[PDB]
Amino acid sequence: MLVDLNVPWPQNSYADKVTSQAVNNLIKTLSTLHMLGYTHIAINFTVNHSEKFPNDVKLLNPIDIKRRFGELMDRTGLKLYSRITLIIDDPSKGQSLSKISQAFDIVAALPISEKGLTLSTTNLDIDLLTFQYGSRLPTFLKHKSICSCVNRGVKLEIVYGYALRDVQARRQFVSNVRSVIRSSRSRGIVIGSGAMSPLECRNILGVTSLIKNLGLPSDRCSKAMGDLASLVLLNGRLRNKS
Amino acid sequence: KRVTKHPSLKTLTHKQIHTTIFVKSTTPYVSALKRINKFLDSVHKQGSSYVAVLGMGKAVEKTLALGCHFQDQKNKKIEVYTKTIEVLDEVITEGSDVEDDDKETQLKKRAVSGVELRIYV
Amino acid sequence: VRLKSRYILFEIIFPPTDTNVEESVSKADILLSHHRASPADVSIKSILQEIRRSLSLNLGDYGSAKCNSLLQLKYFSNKTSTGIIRCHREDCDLVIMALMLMSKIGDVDGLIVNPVKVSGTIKKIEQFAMRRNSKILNIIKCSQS
Amino acid sequence: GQVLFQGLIYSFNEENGEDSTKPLGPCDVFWVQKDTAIIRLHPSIYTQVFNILLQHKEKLTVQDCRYSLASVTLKGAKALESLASCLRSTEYSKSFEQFKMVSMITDHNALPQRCTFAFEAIDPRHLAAPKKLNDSQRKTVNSDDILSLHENYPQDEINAVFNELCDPESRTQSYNNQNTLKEISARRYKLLTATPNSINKTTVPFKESDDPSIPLVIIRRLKTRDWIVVLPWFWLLPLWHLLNRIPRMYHIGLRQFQQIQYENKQLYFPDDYPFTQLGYIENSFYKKEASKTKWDRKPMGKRINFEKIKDIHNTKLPAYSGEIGDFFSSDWRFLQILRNGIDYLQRNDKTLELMDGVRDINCVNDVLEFCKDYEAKTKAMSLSIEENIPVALCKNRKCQFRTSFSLTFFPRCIIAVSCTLLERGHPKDNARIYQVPEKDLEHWLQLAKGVYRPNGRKDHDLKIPLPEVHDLIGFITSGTYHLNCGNGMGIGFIDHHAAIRQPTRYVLIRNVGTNTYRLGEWSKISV
RNA sequence: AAACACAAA
RNA sequence: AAUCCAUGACCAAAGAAUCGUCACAAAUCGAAGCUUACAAAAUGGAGUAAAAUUUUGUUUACUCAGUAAUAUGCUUUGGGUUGAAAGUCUCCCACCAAUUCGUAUGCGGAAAACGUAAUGAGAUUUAAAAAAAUUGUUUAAAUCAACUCAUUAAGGAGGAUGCCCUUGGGUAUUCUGCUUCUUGACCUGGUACCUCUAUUGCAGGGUACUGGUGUUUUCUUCGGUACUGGAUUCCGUUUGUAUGGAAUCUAAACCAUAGUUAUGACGAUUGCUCUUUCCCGUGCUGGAUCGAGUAACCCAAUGGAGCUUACUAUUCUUGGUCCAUGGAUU
Ligand SMILES: [Mg+2]
Ligand SMILES: [Mg+2]
Ligand SMILES: [Mg+2]
Repeated sequence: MLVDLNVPWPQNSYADKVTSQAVNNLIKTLSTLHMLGYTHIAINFTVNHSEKFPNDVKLLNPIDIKRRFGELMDRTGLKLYSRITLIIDDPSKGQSLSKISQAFDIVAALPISEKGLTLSTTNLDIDLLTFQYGSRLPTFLKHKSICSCVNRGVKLEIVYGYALRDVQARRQFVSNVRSVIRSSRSRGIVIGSGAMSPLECRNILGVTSLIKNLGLPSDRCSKAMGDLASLVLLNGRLRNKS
Repeated sequence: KRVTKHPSLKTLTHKQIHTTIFVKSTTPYVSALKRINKFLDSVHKQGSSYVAVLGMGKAVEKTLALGCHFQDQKNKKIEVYTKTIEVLDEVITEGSDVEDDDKETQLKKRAVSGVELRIYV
Repeated sequence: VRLKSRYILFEIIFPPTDTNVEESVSKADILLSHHRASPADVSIKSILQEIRRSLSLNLGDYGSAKCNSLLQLKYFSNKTSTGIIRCHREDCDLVIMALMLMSKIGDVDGLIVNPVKVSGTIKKIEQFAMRRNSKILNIIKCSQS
Repeated sequence: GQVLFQGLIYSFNEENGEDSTKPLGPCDVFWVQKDTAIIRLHPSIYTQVFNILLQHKEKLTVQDCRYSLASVTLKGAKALESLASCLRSTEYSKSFEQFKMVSMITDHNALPQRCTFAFEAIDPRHLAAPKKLNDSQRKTVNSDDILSLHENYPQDEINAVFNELCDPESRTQSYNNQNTLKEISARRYKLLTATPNSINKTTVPFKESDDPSIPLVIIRRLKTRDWIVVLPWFWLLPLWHLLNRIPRMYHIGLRQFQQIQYENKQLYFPDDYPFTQLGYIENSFYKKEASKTKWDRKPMGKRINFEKIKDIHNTKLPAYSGEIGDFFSSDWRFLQILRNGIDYLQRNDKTLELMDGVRDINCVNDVLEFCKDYEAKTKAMSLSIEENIPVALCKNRKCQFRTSFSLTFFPRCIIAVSCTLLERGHPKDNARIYQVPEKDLEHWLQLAKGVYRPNGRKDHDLKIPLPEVHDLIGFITSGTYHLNCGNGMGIGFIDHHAAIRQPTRYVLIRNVGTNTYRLGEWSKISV
């Protein structure tokens, strides 16, 4: 079975309310995903590290899969999961995870500075670490922190969707994915589809060939994409429940 | 008392045996589906119309399950018939120290109900 | 000796990109809305030229030179949008990545390419295509109820 | 009931008030008229049987049948439908009346054990084409007929045919008028012009004066599950031709015969039987020399190295460092001596030590060195002075299984068991059978229940708990992939003491070159 | 491609 | 002349193995298998709990096969298979007390342009190689090695010689000589007997005998018998044979512990060859680091055997031989 865990939600902050058109486009994208052939879907929601987290428990997730996607879950026959990434820049206005880890399932981070990489490798209870594949990677990915974050259990996420947007950022995406493949030594590499429109969706064969031509062996691709994604989902569920 | 049971008399000429699956108690479900699909594809080359699915005893439940699968999954007409099967059992009758297997064998009849399940193309 | 061939089966799927209209969530409904039809401006030389352009645009010069040695479209009809691309066993990954990186037709936009089956002979490809066509009819018959 | 059976023969020898018997092998004994007893078996052991019979012939008459009586085997469901299509009757008889209905049964296991049909048949060269019998009452075949078959039986004609085949006078009178192919050709050419000019007959009628009556016997076997048919030596060829003429009949060989015997549950005499004398002798010899020739034929760097195989047994000892037994043959002498040493270790102390002109053996390495020294001494002279493994299935029920410094005097009983693989693995011949230890007993149980991946499929890519060395309790003689069930069937022989030792039926299997341990469960076989 | 022939080369 | 060391030439053997992984109620680059239908619960099973019924009987609510089966899963192997898959080489893949290679002929073998053994000879001056297949070189031509052709029928007994041995016995060679027995090259003529064509002379066939090369110049196949896929129906039968006669419709015979342009993708482990290192005992398919390489011919299309021809130079290896040369001692 396949696992897609990088579907973005059309909402960046808490203040902006979502519209019906965005929900319709997300439904189109998820239906296209299920049409191409998938089993697990985990939509992602982006938020900033400086934005004020609300002091609530029943309002942390502006998704509400049960009332919105619960009917599609029963009809088309798939499941949905909640995932949130942390766009961290500076160690200020933070120091809170025991409340954001229980509501959502998977907790990710997005470091954009050299101090962000240290803060992610040292003092974040996260499962996946992702970079801005569209623009330039912050300073330099080294084996020093990557090895120490992979030996504990944190994997590196690669967004193959960011390449399908424009023509110019393809060069930066390739230069970053080859760098992270060379640094990670090809053990903890998870793949995700960061597309919000149904016109940027692909199948397993094409993505496998792309990641293979980018520098990943054939066994690593399948083994990771399946087992590591399933294990990340299971670890997230265990963190939410017990 | 020691008693052994032999199979039931099967008199099939040349083609009743081909387009017929005998569902055992240890036969898996997916293997039965595969064999039924192969039989359904090979029937019109054998020259018949339907596929016989015979099971008796413990396998009757999963035989009916196999039937109900193709009932709505492939939308194929099924026919269920209830028949009787006579089996001969060798029993030992009391009449020095000999082998348990080498004793007086007497044949006894036993009737059991079974289900034949035909599937069309 | 034998020339090692490897045929590639691909499908053209049109995502129903229309946010103003509400849609039905089911199996056969989305199968029909994704397998609607191919436009009239669809042929073999128009898809081959597009894939040849995309190959040079993504891989480069040598990447197109090594791949364009035995790159041919053997069987394709616009009624079902099913095509069989012949290539080497060495350059199968290249052709698959190019079919994945297919953006759009020069005049028709909003479409994706899905590689389904890859094999080294046309008989197994035809058998798998027949099996897929037979499987498609089942959900249709079930939903027509 | 004069039914044919397949038992285990023995070599009895009494000189003066003493009786010592040795395991001989198989045999087929059949009784007729309570006096005429026929015994059929392997020629190599038939010589010794004939010898030990002729040595005691003061009140008994012996008759050899090696070139005057022949038998051929039929196997399958439609085997009797072709044998009937070939055979015909000269005179009315109830034997044929029953055989006609039996030919339509199509199931051999439905028929009872007692089934012997004998009569006088026509020469198969007489028939032109193998015409099938009347098939009109095929639908009206119930169990009442099989019930009545056990009651209705013409014993008189059966005994008459048996006495005709046994007596050498009627057997020679059968060769009175053996017509030639030219004779039958001329008779068929002159049958063209007969008195009834309305029906075309391509056959020739039988004559009670100028024609030979041929005695034939048909018997069914329960163990082998086949139909044997006995016919004189010179009469087998015409029957064999018309039998092979049936376009659903192929010729089965000794290799395929061994395959069929191994498939169900059964055993072959020279290849499988490890406890008889001549069978085990020739097995050890031929297999060891053939494997050694194939091994020394290949050069270094081209054959599997049994000498250098790491991590085979946990806490490796510096005695062999490679294979524990013989690199080529499944040697039971080493197993016997090793188990005797382990039993002596348990008799000297409750625990056993591994590492540290008879020496005070205190470790397993001392027993391994004794085994190697015995083999080094055997390098030149003959082996199997007494025996290595007997079989005592009935003796344990009779009295008991009962457990100086020899380590090679008393042998160790084995039982014929069939171990089947329940998980990923492929067995081969000359395989090693180990017993599951006590510490990692739940791991194998969980693996046999199920251990899947988060993806959903099974998961066996883990670290295996390599067991110790003193746990080998058997050797697989017939290792072949079972095609009737879809798994790997292993035919081995385990120790009865180790069988009663374990509280479970779980047993590990290993190859001779492979360092992986598969799991399975064994079932007893009474052969 | 393979495989075939009292061919053909 | 003996031994050792190094090179070169030639003959012979083999073609390392083990584990894990790859979405779709079906899949894969592919393949096969998990079908002699039952848990003695069908001689109209075994019992418990409540109501009513004067016990039976009846209506409700449960237990027992438990080593229990577990839903497109599960196990296995796949291009040298007891080395060449390569090759315009040969042969088997119905039988025939016999116009049918009735061939007891050195041995083995069903056959084979098949393997091998002892002796003698030979080189377009020869039985035949130079001015059917195969192969880049394509046997030899001081000696050896290799090719070709010509002889040697199986078993038992006696004598002589040679060896261990000196009652005696065992092995090898050579001479005399017996046993191994299916009234058969083919074909023509004459005579004698029997049967059919329903009297005979005569016409044809068979058998027993004698005589003869007799135009057997078609010096390459020319004899006899045999419906081998499946379904159903009709008719006769203790007067005779215990089974026989005929009819309709379809096209299948579909089969590989690789099977029909397939035999994939990488990861990990041991072992094999050399080189730069340290230790016990010299040494030891003695052990551990720094490194390089895992070959080539080449690839199935129905199965088996024989032969020939391609391979192994830092483009893996192994064993032996050499009246081949090179160095050293006696
Ligand atoms: Mg070929
Ligand atoms: Mg060819
Ligand atoms: Mg060929």
